[PDB]
Parts: sequence; structure tokens; C-alpha cells
Amino acid sequence: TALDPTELRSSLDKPFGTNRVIADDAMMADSITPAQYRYHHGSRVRPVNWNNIVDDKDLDVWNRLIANFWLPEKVPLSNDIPSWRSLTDLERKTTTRVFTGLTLLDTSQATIGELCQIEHARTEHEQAIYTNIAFMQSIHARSYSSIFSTLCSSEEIDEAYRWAVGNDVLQQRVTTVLCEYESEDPLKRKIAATMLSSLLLYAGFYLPLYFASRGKMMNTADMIRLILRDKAIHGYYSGYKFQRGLELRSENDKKNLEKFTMNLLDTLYDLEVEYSGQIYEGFDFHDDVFDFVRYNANKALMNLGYPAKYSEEETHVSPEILAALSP
Amino acid sequence: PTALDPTELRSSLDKPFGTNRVIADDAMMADSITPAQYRYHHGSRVRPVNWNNIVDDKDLDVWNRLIANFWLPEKVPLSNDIPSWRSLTDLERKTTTRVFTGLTLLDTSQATIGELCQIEHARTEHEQAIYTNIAFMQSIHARSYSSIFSTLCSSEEIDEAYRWAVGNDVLQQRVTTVLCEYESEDPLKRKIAATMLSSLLLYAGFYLPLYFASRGKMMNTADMIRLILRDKAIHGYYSGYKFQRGLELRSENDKKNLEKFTMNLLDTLYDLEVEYSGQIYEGFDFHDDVFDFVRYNANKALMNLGYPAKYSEEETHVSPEILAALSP
Repeated sequence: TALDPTELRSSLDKPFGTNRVIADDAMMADSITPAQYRYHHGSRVRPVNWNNIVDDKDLDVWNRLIANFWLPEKVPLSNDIPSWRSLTDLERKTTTRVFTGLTLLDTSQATIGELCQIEHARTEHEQAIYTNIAFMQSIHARSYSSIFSTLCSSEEIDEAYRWAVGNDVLQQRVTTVLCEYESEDPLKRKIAATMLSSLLLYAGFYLPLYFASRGKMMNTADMIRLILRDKAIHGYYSGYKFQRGLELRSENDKKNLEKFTMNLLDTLYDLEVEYSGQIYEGFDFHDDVFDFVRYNANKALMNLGYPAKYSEEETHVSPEILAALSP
Repeated sequence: PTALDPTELRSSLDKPFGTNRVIADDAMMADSITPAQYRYHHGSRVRPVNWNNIVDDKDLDVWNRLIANFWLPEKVPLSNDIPSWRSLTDLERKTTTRVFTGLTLLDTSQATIGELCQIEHARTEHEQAIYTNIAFMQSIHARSYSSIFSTLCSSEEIDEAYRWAVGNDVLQQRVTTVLCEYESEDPLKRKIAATMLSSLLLYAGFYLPLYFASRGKMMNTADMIRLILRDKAIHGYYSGYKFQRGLELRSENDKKNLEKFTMNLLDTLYDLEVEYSGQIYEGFDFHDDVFDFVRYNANKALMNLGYPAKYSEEETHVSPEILAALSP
């Protein structure tokens, strides 16, 4: 039926009774998580039970992500102020723009991208993990503003955010991902999330890693490595859960999901060349940036269980950038 | 399941953005949107969160306080309550495990959908980030009841309590009543429900560990409960604050609808609390004090939404021992 705006939406459903029983095995098996309720009105909803782990990997990932909790306030970013001032004008402008673009991807993952993975999650503990990951992705996004607050003028921050809104290719990149989060196929959401965490930010992460390899912006680099410590697990876990859902799908669906994955990757790679090629046009490390992009694209594919797409020659990251990845 | 070929990107259905790069003028910035709003505004430009452009100072204050209050159940020495737990009666232990499993169900719901559905129609981008912290901390709350069970309970006791919760019709009616409102397209109905969850629905359960602490029992568990209460008091205040920020931009028609809806939801949830917690606490002499405490917190939920109190001082007189237990 229809509903008056003052009435409760649950009045459209059959009420549960007032019976109390100790649920038997069938009643427990038919119970569902709260995020599934909207598809199954009248089903019984089950609280999370951390003393009944279904996949031991979930407990390990939960414990590790929580133990890695950090805040940008704990990094002495203000000790980068002399280094920041020693950069060129172009270096400072490029940093603010790159980091504002990274903010846009992490904002997207925090506020919808990671959350849209909950309703079709394989386990209730995995659902709780996505709530931690989304909060930490809000921390990642917030931390780029922490950098700007320490180093930048209001005018610099203002122009960088206007540049981001006004950058058509950046808009194409983020909206490409956001559309897949709406997919009716839960595994396409997981593929997109794995791409965000294991690929889409790395052309940007190249810049602070480059600064660190040159001895600059050293404290900022520590924070970037805290972000990377999170994202490496985020992307591994997204891809692991994709593979656990994939093994239950039909052969035809597996073929289509692999084709879709390569279509998504190829589209996002071409967009990265367009976007970061233009951003880095006044820098002589163009070729190394895309070796590094392809290097991380292979990791994203491996996280999904697919073979590497790019060759050793196409993924040869300079040894100074790889050294800057570790503390 | 749509008719788009499964290998195609869903963005292929939309006109792509161009290849222009401009410094967005004020009109372009005003029309930009948060990522969570993109779903029903395809083609709009999406904007990254700017913590150096705070729209509502209250958002920065709430964010900073909630993050400062981060805690984990592993830091509470719950195992020091094992002697106190074993000094209780079997009925007290069974009642506690069941009550906490019912609290787990409400926090599980809020963590995994209830708080997260507040993001898409949030007033500010910083508020959206705050909801991600709140949802995570609600997962911590739900997790923390399992931490209690792992410390105090046998495998059989935990298993039976989860079966009790799934099989408790009234508990199911309570949770699904809230879950249904989170499906409304009216963001303020979502906000009212979240305010009720954080400021009312768990308090008949919280009464029990406060009662034990007032009798000198389960003292370390009480500390953890106070950590949970320290979060929920802000969660409920903030949900109600944001409701009022949205409410003041609504028509007189919608204001009248939302006030009646609020009282309908409260009245329904209250009656269900009487049925649910009245049955659970039937064997205890504090039964009537529980509902003074329920009505006391119902008044706080209403006050958080900006509405007048419903219950009188005589209907909300919580015993001084329970109120003292709320403090360290």
C-alpha cells in the first residue's frame, strides 16, 4: 500500500510477533546481516559475533588495520616548512594540485566507495572491516588538508580546489569509478575498489616519493608511507574478497568479469596518461611515473588474482623511488 | 540487472567530460557536489573534502572530540571482572549476556547501514567524514560486547544468547522498525531514527551494567560501558543537531509532518521497549526504575532533536545510585 508521511515505514510490513524462542539451526541459517535487510523484509537480523569467525583472514585483517591506526596530527609536518620553501614555484603548485586530486579519490572511497561493499559482503566481520577502512580513508583525505594547513597560503589552497573541480580529465577519472560503485554486480564494486586502492593514486604518490629520494619533504613522506601501509592492505583485502566471490560464479560470468577488469584498467590507464602526463609536463621524470603506474597496475591485477599485464621492461621503477617506499 | 553488456563500464552510459582544464569560477564551485551525491547527479563535477574551508565550526569540534576519544576494548582489563561475574546468579549472567547481544544487534545495524546512510544527504562534507568515524566506532561498540563474552562466557552461553536474539520477535520488531526508516528518501527521517538509536534505544540495556556497578560488581565492564556512553552521548547530540539544521530549511508542511512522525516513532519504540525489556527484567526489583531511566533518556532524545520533553519529572526520576554510576 501507500504511506502517509507521518506513518512508520515498517507499518507496510507484516509485524514480527511477541514470541521468544531459542533459534534452531534453520532459523539461524536464514538470519541475515542488517545491511541485507532492505532486500529481505521480514527476515530476522543477526548481531555480529566476533566469537564465531567465518574466515580467519577477517580477524587478521581487522586486527592489523586497527593496530596501524594513525592521525596526521602525530606527524611533524611543520618540519617540512624549510624544505617546502626550497622548492620551485612549479614544484609547490604541482604538489598542491596532485594532492588535491588524491583527496578527491580518497573522499570518494571514504564516503561511498568502501561503504558500497558492505551490503553484499561475504561475512559480517568483513562488513565491520569496511567501516574501519572508510574511516581511515577519511583520515587519508584529511591528511592532505593537514599538509596544506601547514605549508600553504589560503590562495594556494583555494586555487588548487578550483583546479580540481575544473579539471575535466580528473572528473572523468573519479566519475568512472563512482559509476562502478553503483553496479548491480557486487564483484564489479570490489574490482573498482581494488583499482582505487592499488592503482589510481600511485601516479600521485610518485611525487612525494620523488621528493624524498631527493632529500626533500621528508616528514610528508613519512605520512605518505602511513597512507601506503593502509592502502596496501585495503587493496589486498578487496582483491581477496573478490576472488572468494568469483569462485562461486559461472564460467561465463568469470569471462565477462575478466574482460570488464581489463576494460576498466585500460580506460583508467589512458586517463592517467592524460591526467598525470599533463600535470608532470614540466618535469623530466615523465617516463618513470608511468613505469611506476604500470608496476602498481600489475599489483592491482595480482590482488584480483589475474596475471600481470605489463612486462618487466614496462615496469622498471628507478631504484631511488623504490628505496623511498620503505622507511 | 540492467541490459548494459556486462563487459562495459557503467560510465559509458553518460556523456563524458571534455578535455578542458579551468580554474573553476564561483558558479562552477557552487554547482559541484560531494562524491556521495553523484549517484543521482551524473554529469555533475565532484569536489574533494576541504578541511581548510569549514562550513560549520561545530563539525570541526565534533570531529576533533570523537577522534580524541578513540578507544579499543583490548585496553580495558575485563578479565579482572571474572570473580565478580561468577559471584552473580545464573539468571543475572544469562540476562546480561542476552541484553548485551541485543545491544550488539543495534550497534551492528547502526555501524553497517544506520549511520552510513546519513552520508549521502549530509549537510556538509566534513559531516560526511564524521559519519565514517561514528560508524567505525559503532563497530567498535559492537565488537566490545563480544570482547566481554570472550572474557566471561562459555562457548555454549555465547551461542545460546545469539540464538535468543535471532529468535526474539520483539527485538526483531525493534531493530527492523529503525532499519525501515533508514530506507526513507527523506534525510530527516533518517536523522530522527539515528538520534533515537544513539540517545534512547540502548539505555534500558545500559541500565544493567550501571546497576551492577552501583552494587560494586562488574566494575571494569562498567568502565568500558562508560567509554561507549561517552561516544553515544555525542553521537546522539550530533544527529539531533544536524536534524535541526535541516529542519529549519523545511516548509511548515514538512515541519508538521516530521514532528508527528517523531512522536509516532518514539511512541512505537517506547511501547516495544516496555514489551522487550519488561520481559527481560521481570524477575528483578529494579524493573520500574528501568523505565524511569528509559523515559529520562527519551526526553534527552527529544531535546537533542529540538522538541519539548514528553515525560514529567515524576516519570523520569532515576535513582541516585544509577546516576552516580554514569560517572567514573
